[PDB]
Amino acid sequence: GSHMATLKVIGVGGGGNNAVNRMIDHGMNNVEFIAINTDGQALNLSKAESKIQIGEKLTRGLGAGANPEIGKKAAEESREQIEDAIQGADMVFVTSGMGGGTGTGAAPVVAKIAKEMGALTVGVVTRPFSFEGRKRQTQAAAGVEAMKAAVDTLIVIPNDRLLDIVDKSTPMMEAFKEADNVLRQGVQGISDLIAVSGEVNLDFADVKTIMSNQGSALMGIGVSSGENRAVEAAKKAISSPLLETSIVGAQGVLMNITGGESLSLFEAQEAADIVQDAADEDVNMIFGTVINPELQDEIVVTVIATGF
Ligand SMILES: Nc1nc2c(ncn2[C@@H]2O[C@H](COP(=O)(O)OP(=O)(O)O)[C@@H](O)[C@H]2O)c(=O)[nH]1
Ligand SMILES: [K+]
Repeated sequence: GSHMATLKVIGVGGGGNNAVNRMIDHGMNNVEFIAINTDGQALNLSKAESKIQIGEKLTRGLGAGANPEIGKKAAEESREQIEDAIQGADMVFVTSGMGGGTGTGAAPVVAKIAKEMGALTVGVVTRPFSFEGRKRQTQAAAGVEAMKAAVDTLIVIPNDRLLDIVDKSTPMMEAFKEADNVLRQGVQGISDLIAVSGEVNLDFADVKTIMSNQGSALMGIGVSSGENRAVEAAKKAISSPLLETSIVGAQGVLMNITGGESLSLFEAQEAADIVQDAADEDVNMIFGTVINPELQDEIVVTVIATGF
């Protein structure tokens, strides 16, 4: 029979659950969301179908007060509830803001549980703005390292990079949605990859081969049309200004190209060469293609890059 991969997204702490709420608002089908927090007031406002309040004995329903040991102990003491919410997932994305008490301490525990439950486990986490100061940055760094030890693959977004994509008036929430896009489009690209049978078919086992026990990762999508569409879509897929880990140095890549019946062999090679050239390495590519005739002149390039 056919395989039906279960994808879950888990928000851990305030920033993580913020990202979950905004992704739910944007709309996202066939993904299950789990909200995990110490802060009962925030959790009450979560849109997630599955909510886990952790650490109530430790915090009396408050946040962790910037103490990552409390976040860690809260998650460990709710291990069974976390296991029960995860059970059945083939893939888990853990999103969290590093530098506070709950995200920094609980997110690596959640990631460890997911991996021990058999899920392919991806972290997507932020580092604090420099204006939040050195102690927050240093706590966040310890969280990042703990995440790296617990996940299969880790995507880090330094919040300082948001200062590169705003003008003096861009609302903070609009900036936050740009960071959200990294996780949302990564999840959606995998979901679409699994849902469709491709002319050159990639599936969840190929995702596992590229992401399992790899470390840093890049996940990107590019869309373009018209002249030079394949090159432009490929460049967009690999060129986010928000990432700590760029494409440079990638040694493994999963690339899927979707287009209409006009999709040419020549432009598929162009797109693949863009990614190889940018990595500046001998890349082990897993290459796929999907013909969607509903598409007209549009091409979509999806990239997952690892092996750094
Ligand atoms: N990009 C982004 N960063 C956030 C958001 N919320 C919080 N942060 C960042 O995440 C860090 C931890 O905040 P938070 O998740 O509320 O802390 P915790 O719940 O106590 O673990 C902060 O220091 C900020 O750098 C958000 O919605 N988007
Ligand atoms: K497929």
